[PDB]
Amino acid sequence: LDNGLARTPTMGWLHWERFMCNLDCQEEPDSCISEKLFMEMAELMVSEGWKDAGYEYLCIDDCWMAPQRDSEGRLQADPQRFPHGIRQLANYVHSKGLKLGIYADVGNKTCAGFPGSFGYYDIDAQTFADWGVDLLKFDGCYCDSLENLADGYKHMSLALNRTGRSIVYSCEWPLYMWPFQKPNYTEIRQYCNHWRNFADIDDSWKSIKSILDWTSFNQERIVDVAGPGGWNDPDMLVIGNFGLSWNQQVTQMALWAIMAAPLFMSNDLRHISPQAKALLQDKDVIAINQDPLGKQGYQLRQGDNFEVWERPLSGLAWAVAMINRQEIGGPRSYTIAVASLGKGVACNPACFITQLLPVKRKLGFYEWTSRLRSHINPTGTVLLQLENTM
Amino acid sequence: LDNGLARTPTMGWLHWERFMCNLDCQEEPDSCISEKLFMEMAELMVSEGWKDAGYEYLCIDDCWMAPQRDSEGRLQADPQRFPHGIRQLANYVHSKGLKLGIYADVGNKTCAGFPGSFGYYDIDAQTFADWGVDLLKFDGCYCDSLENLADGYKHMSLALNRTGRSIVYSCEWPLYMWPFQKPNYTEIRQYCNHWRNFADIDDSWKSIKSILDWTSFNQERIVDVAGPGGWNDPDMLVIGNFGLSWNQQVTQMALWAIMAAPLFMSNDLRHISPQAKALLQDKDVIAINQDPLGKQGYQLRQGDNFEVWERPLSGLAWAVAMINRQEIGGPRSYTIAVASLGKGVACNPACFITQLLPVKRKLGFYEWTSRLRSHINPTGTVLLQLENTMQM
Ligand SMILES: *[C@@H]1O[C@H](CO)[C@@H](O[C@@H]2O[C@H](CO)[C@@H](O[C@@H]3O[C@H](CO)[C@@H](O)[C@H](O[C@H]4O[C@H](CO)[C@@H](O)[C@H](O)[C@@H]4O)[C@@H]3O)[C@H](O)[C@H]2NC(C)=O)[C@H](O)[C@H]1NC(C)=O
Ligand SMILES: *[C@@H]1O[C@H](CO)[C@@H](O[C@@H]2O[C@H](CO)[C@@H](O[C@@H]3O[C@H](CO)[C@@H](O)[C@H](O[C@H]4O[C@H](CO)[C@@H](O)[C@H](O)[C@@H]4O)[C@@H]3O)[C@H](O)[C@H]2NC(C)=O)[C@H](O)[C@H]1NC(C)=O
Ligand SMILES: *[C@@H]1O[C@H](CO)[C@@H](O[C@@H]2O[C@H](CO)[C@@H](O)[C@H](O)[C@H]2NC(C)=O)[C@H](O)[C@H]1NC(C)=O
Ligand SMILES: *[C@@H]1O[C@H](CO)[C@@H](O)[C@H](O)[C@H]1NC(C)=O
Ligand SMILES: *[C@@H]1O[C@H](CO)[C@@H](O)[C@H](O)[C@H]1NC(C)=O
Ligand SMILES: OC[C@H]1N[C@H](CO)[C@@H](O)[C@H]1O
Ligand SMILES: OC[C@H]1N[C@H](CO)[C@@H](O)[C@H]1O
Repeated sequence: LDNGLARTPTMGWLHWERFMCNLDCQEEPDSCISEKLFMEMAELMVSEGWKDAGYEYLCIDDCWMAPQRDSEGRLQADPQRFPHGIRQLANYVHSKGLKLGIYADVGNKTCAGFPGSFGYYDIDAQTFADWGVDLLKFDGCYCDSLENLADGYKHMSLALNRTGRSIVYSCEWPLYMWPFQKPNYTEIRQYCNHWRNFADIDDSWKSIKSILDWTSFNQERIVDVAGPGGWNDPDMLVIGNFGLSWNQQVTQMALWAIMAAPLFMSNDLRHISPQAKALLQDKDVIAINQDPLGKQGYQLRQGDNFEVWERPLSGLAWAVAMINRQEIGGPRSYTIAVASLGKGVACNPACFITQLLPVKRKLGFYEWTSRLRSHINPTGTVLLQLENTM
Repeated sequence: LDNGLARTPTMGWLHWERFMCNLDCQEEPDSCISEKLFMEMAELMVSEGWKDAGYEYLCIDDCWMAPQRDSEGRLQADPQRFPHGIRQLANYVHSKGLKLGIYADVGNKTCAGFPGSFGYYDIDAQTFADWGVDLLKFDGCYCDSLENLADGYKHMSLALNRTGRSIVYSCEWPLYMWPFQKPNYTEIRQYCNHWRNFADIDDSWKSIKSILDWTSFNQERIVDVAGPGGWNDPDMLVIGNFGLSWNQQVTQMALWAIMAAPLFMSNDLRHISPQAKALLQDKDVIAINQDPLGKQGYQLRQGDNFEVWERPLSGLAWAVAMINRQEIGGPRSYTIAVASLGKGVACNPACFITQLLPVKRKLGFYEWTSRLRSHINPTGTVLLQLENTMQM
């Protein structure tokens, strides 16, 4: 989408994975989907260094709406859970130097059963712009035809443009097309700043593996369309929650950097460990994810329960990730000729290699003839940056 | 097995899950199966508080043997990896106040392909006894006949008895029966101090879920057989390795306590986080696992991606574990009538409830009519101890 936005992958916080559709504000006031929850996350994004690291978009997912539209046919936030309304929340978020994302659905209802946007695309876009919304996640539930799906996503894209406000447009179009016909990613990229490809993430290593394996399987089709203005979205970061070991969290951070994925945390910023916070705020890894060149990495090799991924970066540098997919035993040794990396150019005549994950360590100079040897933890990843000696 | 051993579940360290059959001592010296690895592990078991916590048996798994037996037809240790031999390793282990377990197979070869014990049961039992072996793990590979499996396990049991040395006998008999017929656990308990029931564990939450779900599903068959001298073995503890989140590690520790499982760590004691060490050395949870009553717990309840397990303890106390199996979202609320726990006995007329996992905190007095309210993390477990009391 050529709207001047998402020139690097969007970074921020989205409530869905950790908070879901919790409407019980009476019994769970601190975890229900409410204006107070978002104010708390905004305050912590400022005070705990998240904004400084690049996490800029504070996004509402499903279950913010009132059960029905108002007398004017416009969407409204829930009167009890969002008493001051979305425009007022957007004012607060902006006063912290942050941006607000909101959620809507192309069909007749949202996935949770709240008002859909079919029939109201222009009214809904103008409402969002009037509210000061900075990003829209547009879901695909309750949509009876592929044609309505396509028409709705394109129509909403254009209506957002017509409002005159800069609004990141996050689509789920491919995900809902895929079971029925193969998406045309050139078209989707014309209309979307990033697009969900695969099933929802959850708090599990199984989910991470299946997202990586799907991206791996379809990379011929999706890698080259990604670039400034339009990204593949493998769904939220779940670092900081409950289901991933430290090494599985490292694998997610490293591979979301390799994949030039949007970095949407879905966690509880009020209760997050120092390790998880340091990983999500890792400056070198975010710099890889945010590389201005914007070329999505890809899987180079797969075999012996090992995976090698690499990503070309700005100025003749490369990122390389090595995954140990064996879920038994100990740190397993992997060696690869450095001449096989970076299309044979990364380390010709030589390169300086810095390991970034799981710990930062300079490895030294590698000649074009060298072999790189590493020990990779089960379900973990070693992330390296290669700088050509020039 | 009525040999006076394993009156509580055996506690120790077993190399298989973390170290497997790594024979490459040139390229992988720190992880190959060698006498130095076990000597170092023994020293760390002493110095790092593992022995004090109850972990007593330092156990070798597969891939310690030489490719064939010696001229006297006796098993021999690998010359390169175990140059000083099993007796000196046992002397070292004993000199640290620990006990040494070793491995063998009922069939013609071990699962890794080293000499089997069929034909040498008495010779091998005497070899182990002469070496100072204190525990035997007896695998079931390369024995495709049920009669040979059964007779071999019974035979090795009697041969160990004949040596006159106290040797914990750890069997895999039930696991290897399953392809053909359902085990007779009364007979297995007759011959074994503990017995592997289900497929090998690995470093994953999937593996733990599958062990728990199989145990739950089959609990009618196996729970009542367990008791002093003979235990169900759901396989090794993998806390301290790479595949489990903190909450999944808590779930394994808690539920191995509920199940009266042998506690065999399989990790690298040289590289283990303070958290994992504190969990594996948790004195209250180990005390539950080692409860002298020795009655295995069971799944009480299941539903809405929740599980409730409980275990009866000595002196009218109970352990209660609540598992959240929903792998999305945040901590989920669970409430239960305190009268539904512990067969209605735990909190009659009252009980004092102490949370032990994920953190230790006293919850207070709950009368028989009370409700217990808890919040459980995704894939995590809340472990509670209920002490029967007449006090308020
Ligand atoms: C509605 O849709 C229209 C058409 O798709 C869209 O207009 C496009 O806007 C983008 C960005 O605002 C334009 O891209 C810019 O083109 C100008 C040409 O003068 C360049 O100078 C810009 O360069 C930027 O980036 C440079 C490095 O690449 C930097 O030097 C600097 O940061 C510049 O800002 C940039 O390439 C694009 O040309 C137009 N296209 C058309 C047909 O007008 C509009 O933004 C959409 N409106 C909304 C509200 O979404
Ligand atoms: C070879 O096999 C035989 C049996 O096949 C085995 O001897 C048996 O097991 C134990 C040996 O320790 C004996 O059990 C003891 O019996 C006396 C009877 O008065 C009891 O006082 C003992 O009780 C104490 O220890 C128990 C722990 O086991 C506690 O439950 C109790 O509270 C006491 O502390 C104990 O029950 C059993 O009688 C024999 N049975 C026979 C001989 O028929 C022998 O040990 C095996 N040898 C080797 C080397 O394994
Ligand atoms: C996928 O969609 C794109 C855009 O909708 C198609 O590309 C356009 O094709 C028309 C001719 O049909 C050209 O006039 C345009 O210049 C093309 N646009 C771009 C950006 O290349 C493309 O043909 C579609 N692919 C398939 C296989 O249907
Ligand atoms: C919404 O419902 C109406 C009537 O039931 C139907 O005509 C329309 O196609 C639906 N829209 C979508 C996107 O499914
Ligand atoms: C199981 O084995 C024991 C010991 O031989 C025997 O007493 C019992 O009858 C057996 N059970 C069945 C069902 O055969
Ligand atoms: O109802 C909201 C949910 N619907 C999407 C389906 O992919 C999820 O990401 C989340 O937004
Ligand atoms: O070869 C060694 C393996 N044999 C058993 C099969 O279940 C495993 O526990 C491990 O001991």
